[PDB]
Amino acid sequence: DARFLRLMKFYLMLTGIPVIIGITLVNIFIGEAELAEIPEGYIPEHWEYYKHPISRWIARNFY
Amino acid sequence: KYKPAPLATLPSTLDPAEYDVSPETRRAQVERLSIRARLKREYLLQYNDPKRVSHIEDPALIRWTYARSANIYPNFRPTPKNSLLGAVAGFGPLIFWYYVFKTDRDRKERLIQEGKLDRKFNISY
Amino acid sequence: AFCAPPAYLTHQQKVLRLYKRALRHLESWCIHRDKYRYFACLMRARFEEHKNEKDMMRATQLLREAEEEFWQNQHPQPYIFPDSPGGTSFERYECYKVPEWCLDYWHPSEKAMYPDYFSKREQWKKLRMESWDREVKQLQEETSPDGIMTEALPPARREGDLPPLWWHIVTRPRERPT
Amino acid sequence: ARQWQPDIEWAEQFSGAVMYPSKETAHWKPPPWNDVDI
Amino acid sequence: SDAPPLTLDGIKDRVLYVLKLYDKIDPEKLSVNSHFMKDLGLDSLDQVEIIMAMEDEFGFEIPDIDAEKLMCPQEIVDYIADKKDVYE
Amino acid sequence: QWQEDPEPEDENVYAKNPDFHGYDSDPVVDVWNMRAVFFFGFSIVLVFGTTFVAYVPDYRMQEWARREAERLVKYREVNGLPIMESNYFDPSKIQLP
Amino acid sequence: SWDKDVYPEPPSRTPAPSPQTSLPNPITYLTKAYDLVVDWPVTLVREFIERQHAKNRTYYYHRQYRRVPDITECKEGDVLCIYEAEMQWRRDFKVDQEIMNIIQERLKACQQREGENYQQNCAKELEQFTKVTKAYQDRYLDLGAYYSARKCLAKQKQRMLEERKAA
Amino acid sequence: MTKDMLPGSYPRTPEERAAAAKKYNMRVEDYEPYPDDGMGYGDYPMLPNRSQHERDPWYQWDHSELRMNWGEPIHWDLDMYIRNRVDTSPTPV
Amino acid sequence: MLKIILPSLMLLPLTWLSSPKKTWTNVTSYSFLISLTSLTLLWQTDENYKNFSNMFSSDPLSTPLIILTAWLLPLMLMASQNHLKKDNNVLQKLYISMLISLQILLIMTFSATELIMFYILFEATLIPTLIIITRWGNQTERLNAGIYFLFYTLIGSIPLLIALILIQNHVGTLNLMILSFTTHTLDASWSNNLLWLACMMAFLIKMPLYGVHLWLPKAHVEAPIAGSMILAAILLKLGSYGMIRISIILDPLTKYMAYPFILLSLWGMIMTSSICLRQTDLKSLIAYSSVSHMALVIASIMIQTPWSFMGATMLMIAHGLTSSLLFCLANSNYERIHSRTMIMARGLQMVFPLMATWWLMASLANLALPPSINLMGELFITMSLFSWSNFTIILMGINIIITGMYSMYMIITTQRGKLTNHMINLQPSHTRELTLMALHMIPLILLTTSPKLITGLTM
Amino acid sequence: TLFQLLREHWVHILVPAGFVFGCYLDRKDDEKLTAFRNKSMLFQRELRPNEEVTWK
Amino acid sequence: MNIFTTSILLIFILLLSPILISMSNLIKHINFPLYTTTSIKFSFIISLLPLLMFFHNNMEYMITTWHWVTMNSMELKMSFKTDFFSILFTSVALFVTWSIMQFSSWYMHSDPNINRFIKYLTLFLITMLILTSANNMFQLFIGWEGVGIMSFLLIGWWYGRTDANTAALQAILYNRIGDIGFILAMVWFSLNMNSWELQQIMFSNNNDNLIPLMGLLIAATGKSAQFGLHPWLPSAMEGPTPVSALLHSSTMVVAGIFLLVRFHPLTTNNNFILTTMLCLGALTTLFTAICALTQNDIKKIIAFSTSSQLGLMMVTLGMNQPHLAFLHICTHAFFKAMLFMCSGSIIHSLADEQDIRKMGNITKIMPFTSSCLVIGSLALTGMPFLTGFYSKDLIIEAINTCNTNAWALLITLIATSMTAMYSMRIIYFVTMTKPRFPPLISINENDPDLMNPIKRLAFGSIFAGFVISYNIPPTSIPVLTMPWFLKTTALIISVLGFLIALELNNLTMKLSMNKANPYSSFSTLLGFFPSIIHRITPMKSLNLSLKTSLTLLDLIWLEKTIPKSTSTLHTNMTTLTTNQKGLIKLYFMSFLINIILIIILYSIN
Repeated sequence: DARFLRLMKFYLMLTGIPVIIGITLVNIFIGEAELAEIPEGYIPEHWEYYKHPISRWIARNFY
Repeated sequence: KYKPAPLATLPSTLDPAEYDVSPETRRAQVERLSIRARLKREYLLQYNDPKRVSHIEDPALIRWTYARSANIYPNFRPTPKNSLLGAVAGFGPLIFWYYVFKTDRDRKERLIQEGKLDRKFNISY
Repeated sequence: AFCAPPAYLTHQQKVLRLYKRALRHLESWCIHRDKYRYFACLMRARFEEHKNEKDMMRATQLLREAEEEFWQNQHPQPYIFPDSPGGTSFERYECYKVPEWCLDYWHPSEKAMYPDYFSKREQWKKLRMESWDREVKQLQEETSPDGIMTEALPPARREGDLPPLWWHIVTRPRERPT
Repeated sequence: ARQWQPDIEWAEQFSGAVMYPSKETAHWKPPPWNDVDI
Repeated sequence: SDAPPLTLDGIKDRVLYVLKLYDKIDPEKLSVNSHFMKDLGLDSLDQVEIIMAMEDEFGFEIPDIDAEKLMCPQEIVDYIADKKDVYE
Repeated sequence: QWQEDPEPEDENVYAKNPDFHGYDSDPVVDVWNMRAVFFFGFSIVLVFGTTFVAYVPDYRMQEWARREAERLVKYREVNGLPIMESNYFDPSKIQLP
Repeated sequence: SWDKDVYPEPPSRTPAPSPQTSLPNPITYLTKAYDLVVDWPVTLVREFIERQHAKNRTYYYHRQYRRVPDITECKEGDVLCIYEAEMQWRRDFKVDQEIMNIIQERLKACQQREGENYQQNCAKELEQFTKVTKAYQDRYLDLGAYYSARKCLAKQKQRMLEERKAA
Repeated sequence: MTKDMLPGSYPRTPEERAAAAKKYNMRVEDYEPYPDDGMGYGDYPMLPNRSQHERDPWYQWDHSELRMNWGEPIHWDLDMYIRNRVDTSPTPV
Repeated sequence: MLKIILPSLMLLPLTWLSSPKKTWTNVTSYSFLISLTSLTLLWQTDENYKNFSNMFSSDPLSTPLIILTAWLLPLMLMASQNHLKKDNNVLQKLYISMLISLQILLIMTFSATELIMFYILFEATLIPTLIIITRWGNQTERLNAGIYFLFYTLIGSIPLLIALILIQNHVGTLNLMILSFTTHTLDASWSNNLLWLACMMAFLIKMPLYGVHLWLPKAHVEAPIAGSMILAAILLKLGSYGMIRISIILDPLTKYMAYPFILLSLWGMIMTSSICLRQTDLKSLIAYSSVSHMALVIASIMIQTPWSFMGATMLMIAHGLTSSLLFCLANSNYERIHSRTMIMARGLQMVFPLMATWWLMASLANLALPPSINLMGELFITMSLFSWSNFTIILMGINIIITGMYSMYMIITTQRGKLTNHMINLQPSHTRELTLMALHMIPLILLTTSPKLITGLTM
Repeated sequence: TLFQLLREHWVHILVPAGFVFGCYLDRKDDEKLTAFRNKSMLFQRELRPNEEVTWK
Repeated sequence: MNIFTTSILLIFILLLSPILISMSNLIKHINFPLYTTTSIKFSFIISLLPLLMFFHNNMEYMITTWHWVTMNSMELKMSFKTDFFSILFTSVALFVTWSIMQFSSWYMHSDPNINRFIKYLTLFLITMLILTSANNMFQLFIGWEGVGIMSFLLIGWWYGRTDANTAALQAILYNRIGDIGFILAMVWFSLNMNSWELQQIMFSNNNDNLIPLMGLLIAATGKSAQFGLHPWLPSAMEGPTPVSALLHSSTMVVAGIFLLVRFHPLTTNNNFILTTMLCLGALTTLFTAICALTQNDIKKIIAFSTSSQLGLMMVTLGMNQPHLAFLHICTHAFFKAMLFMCSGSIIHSLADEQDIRKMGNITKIMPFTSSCLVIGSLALTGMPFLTGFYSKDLIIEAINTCNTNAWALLITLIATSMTAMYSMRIIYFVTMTKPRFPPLISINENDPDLMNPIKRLAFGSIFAGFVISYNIPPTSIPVLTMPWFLKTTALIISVLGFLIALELNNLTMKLSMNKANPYSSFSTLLGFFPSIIHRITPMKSLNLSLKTSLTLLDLIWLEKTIPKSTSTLHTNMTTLTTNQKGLIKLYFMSFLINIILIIILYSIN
């Protein structure tokens, strides 16, 4: 049981420590965008309708 | 005295059949102890055999599982009492809750279409 | 528990069972010990009729009358013990009671965590495997060929051998572990 | 332990001339495998 | 628990201590290897009354199928020791 | 009696090898099967998929619908319209029979 | 963030303390100590976070949708106009549900800021809430699981035929 | 197990009643089955309807929570009459 | 969609062209990557439903079902490993091939633009589940169970074919959004009533309610663990996706044809919860538990409330993960003791501490925990049926009483107790089995955390 | 570079190769359904001069 | 505003901390009972801050931290309404759990699974404080069934005891019927008011809420052990003593009161459910005060004591002083957990001897435990200006002054006289008389780990009823103008019950004959409700399950009708079809008959 609990916490923590570190670091350093009106003569791109920058990156780079 | 019940049974020490016993009943108790001794010695030999590594295959538990699972339909005989009581227990409350559901929904649909029942704050229906 | 019940309870066994149930349902009723000792010697003033009864039909009739009196005047909640069935702690310490076959499935790290005890358990298993082939041969020759077989197992008739059917008695876990 | 496999009593119920017998199909002989009748 | 474990000599001294407090027992006659029926001459009630003495002495329940068979202080000490599971 | 092999006994795989993880009885294949299903199943699928699920934006249009509801309630309370009309489609646009 | 046109909160009208007793109240002393220990590093961390957000500051826009002809103007059989009107009605249905959520949040906030004596200053919020629940029960009540612009149009035509028969 | 030691049919003859008694490891004279009402019971032996609280507590059992023995015939309502479920123990009144 | 369908089709040379030592690790790792690439369907930033091609569409109700198919494939291929540790290589690869092919066509059935493609890949499940059940089943009655499963589902599915071809030759294209949007109301006609019964009877057999519930416990106690998990956790609810998608044709007739199926559903769920109080086989107890939890969503899609559809879809994925975890625990107990009777194996918490915790979490999600999706779905179905009729809540209250009683009856029977000590062969719990129930339960905990994904078709 | 390691690890190509082929055939199917492009009234926009196609 | 929010989520974070530690590998390294009692001590030190600022300024807060998930119009915002009920019960519950962890660190010393035990108790306090601080009723269900699940996990702690598993099934069953009533009221409220929280559900006082108030009555019987569903609470005395002392004495059982104390503004405008809850709590108070008149297990006697006090809280809740009912909760918890902890101190000093007929002379054997037992039992009885008087005297004044039933008056005054009688039973058969314990006297109360939490609950029971009834502002109408024969009548019947039980219990010291009358059979044998209900409901339920639902419907007749009838029909059709004799004469005669049939079909067509 303790081998399974050590291996589950280890091989969950192996991804879950730098992912949570990356989420916290991108929320401190980059952070969310504020909302603003659409400027005249400029359409938005399809990543510009979302407010979190991880979501903006994966919208501009995968979908 | 203490009246018996199917749910609160007579104990064997207060039972009248324990006090007027016969030598054939005592021979039956000796044979019951003999068959319990034979089954206990077989179980204890299979318990304390160190060559055994698997479990105890219980034949009476296999018999009880087989009788509760896959003997009931091979041992069906269609009788009128079983047919009438199974038809009542499989059909009766469907017509009963049909009458309950159709009466309540006819009442609700009639009161909605007449306007007596009001949904005041009923947004998620 | 350690001995075995018979095929039938005798008249003396049922009379002493009524004496035991009477002298615990008394002190279930008479709570103070002065009332318990006065009513217990009143129960001795009640046993004195049953001493020299010679018919045994009238003794079984008096047994039925005393048993009906016991079931009429019995306590609704009897006196129970912490170690008795129906009690406060009847099989309470079953968290300890994990038997000796489960120590075979330990990891070698936990087996090296206890060095000498597993070597002595290897000695006990060697005693098992060198005693069983003469233990199972003893029961098939001390088994009577007649139709009556009792519940009590025979002892070690051969000198230097263990009694038959010994492991399940000798490796029960302790009733008060910690 | 093992999975159940058919036995003699499971293989012999497919071994008749017909599967489901009746009062008139009980006398049906199993046919020869070389299709030749003695 | 907070109760101490029970030695064999302590269990023997406790069983002899209750057994010398019975009224029809001579304490000079009473040894640990004396039979209740033929060596101290007691009756059928007194053996199960010794059993009730062990009941309210040691705080546990002796079944009557063992309690009919128990007839002498040495195996009542050994039965109480084998029920409470002490190593000596 | 028909010719059948007897029942094979369930041998103790923990008595065979101590690091038995539930996989095939070769222990190197068993250990690397455990590492492969833990790194490829528990590590890069549950945590990365929970990250992708938590950073899907505006799922079932809820965040945009809340912002457009705030803008619409602000516009209706500024221009004096009632906050929701009873009929959605316009009765001037409709054609009654 | 917080905008008072859609979330009108009345401002706080807490009284002055003026303690008559000579014993000082422990709540104000412990909250000055709580501010000086806890709130100043928290607002310095938030000042660092807002400084980094103003350094790497970007903008995102609210999505605007052009209005298509609705299902009263589109033609049955013409599947594309029906789908455009159906998704326009589904966007308006989602924003109608969150408008009902806005009035529900307003009702809960007004009842909590009014407390036990909630009726005298929650009468206007309950009137606004009963108007929007009457509008929603006229709009999307009993439409089914597969609610559509066609089914909402059928409900609205049923109510307008009922009002035409009553008038 | 085989089809012979597995249950089946109803005992119509006393020799197959004795065969079913030696199947179920019970006595021949004590073998009272369920009545043939077509309910699917068949050759299962009807024990008296006493729960497992009413058996001897201090005697050591083969199945300790069931208070049963190995090879003793398990009651058809044993899951009904287990120690977690309904007791048919004798009440004081 | 084809990035989920076609590498799952390319899992077949991964099975058949690798070493027999490495089939399990390559197929499980790449099927977990199939689930990782099948998380891509959650990109709904609008209520426009995702239609990748004219072949396949993504629906908000069909996407937790599609992640449950692609997530249920490695959970089956974990659980088949010590089940097939003694069989040879070509039968092992045939089992992996039938499991992968069942996953491929279940993905393709859940992505259906057209309802006759849905029928083709709806009746394409009937071959590989029968291959799993009637070859690798461990008891005698697997032939009868396969005949029962195959013929219950085919005698349901033949008038589904009749009504689908009749609806197609009546109105045109059987595309789901085309027949959502261009359709008309159905007149109250008796031929339309027989059309209702013909197009509903396949799903009314596939979700077990009374009259036609009896193929499920035979094909669960005679199944293996992968066949039992597929038949308890997504392939039973393939017909529930069909019962959702059929009813948009024919919504005006359901408000008077609904009543015998809700009646049979509610009294079937009371009587199957009552069945599970006295059951010998643990796999049969979880099977009739699945019958009761399917009779709930039979009542929930026989009503057409949107609230009912959210409680329906929440009950779909909660019942699939909970019944898959419970059947995996039953397979673990069957692996230890080589029997499935609950009575003969008690007190297992004394030797398995953390398997008692997974037993507790599975049966205490079967008993519907409040932050879990089980009481979330059942409470929304209770809301919708009380909107349907005010007198129906006593029936489902009696059902929730007896579902608490059978769940804690199974806990108190097979986990707590005296520890039956006649078993040496209670070997300790595998790292496979513990991470298998961890990868069952941790999606239910994360689904409890984020329930926005599971809201279904209708909000 | 060993032949046994290459023979037992060429099988890891196929499901990434299936992923690349699935994405390629999905983007090939993207070219087929372009008869409605910059013509729906929600997204009927004047085309910006840096592009000739509004979505790809 | 800012500190008032983060104190209550700091209480929740500090309660989440021993669960967060116990997942990791620190649990084999730190002193987890001492860590958990330090965490709950600092949680109570944090929890005295919103107590003090609510005593100052009287502000009731609605805290929606996490917007969880939005469905149609219903949002399910995770929310923490903290008020007169939630702030006071979180402080009293955290103080009493600090006492329970410091008691359990000594009492569970022999059990090596004390980390799992204390993790289950900490998870129970997470579910009880999320019952306490629930605004949204999905959180109220999260509390309402998390306490029953942790009740199961703490009552089945000795896994091998089948009677403890029977009590586990009884607790799960009666909490499940309470869940059915809560599901009923919850589903009606979400239908016909479109919310679940207190800030919109309080507007339904102008409607007809009789069916949800009946559902709250069923939930209150489910969680408060009333006369539909009482026997889970005296059967709950077979688990551990901190389990039955925090769970089944103080915090779990008052949740059925706490539901309608939370639902004060819906209870008031309905008058039938007030009389229903008044009558049913009065019948509960009589039955669980007449059960402990001759009861015998010590935890069972104090279980009937807390069931009678729970029925008296339902009496005042149906009398519509629910603030006074909550005052009875927050004053009752201290002395009732003290009486449970004193009973457990006697249990661990006399080696689990639970019957009162083999324990005695405790005021000369254990003087600390006897002094804390007489302050706890005296606060139960209602001597003046204790913690029990500052509720129970005002309870008896409200009972005398409101429009209760005359039989409810007589039955509640008789049951509080019986409360004085069962308190006299504990004092007479535990603390008094010449001793009755087994003769090996091992006495261990010199541990300060045992000495300090009983001192903390005794200082709470000497200084808490005055401080709560003086710090709390006037939240109902107390009327003090009553006649003086009706004003001191609680003290009159308390001293009258003491003297009547003294003159009754002093007769058993005298040498006389004991009579087994049916009144003592009714009192000793628990009023026959578990015997009659717990045998006739499982026998009819499982007998209908076997002989109707399993065998008769599913096994034999649905199988006889749907599969095997068509199998028998097709088997009969194949045996009547493929039974030809193989002659070509018979084949050609059938050919001739069908050729004549084709000719006849053409001639009619």
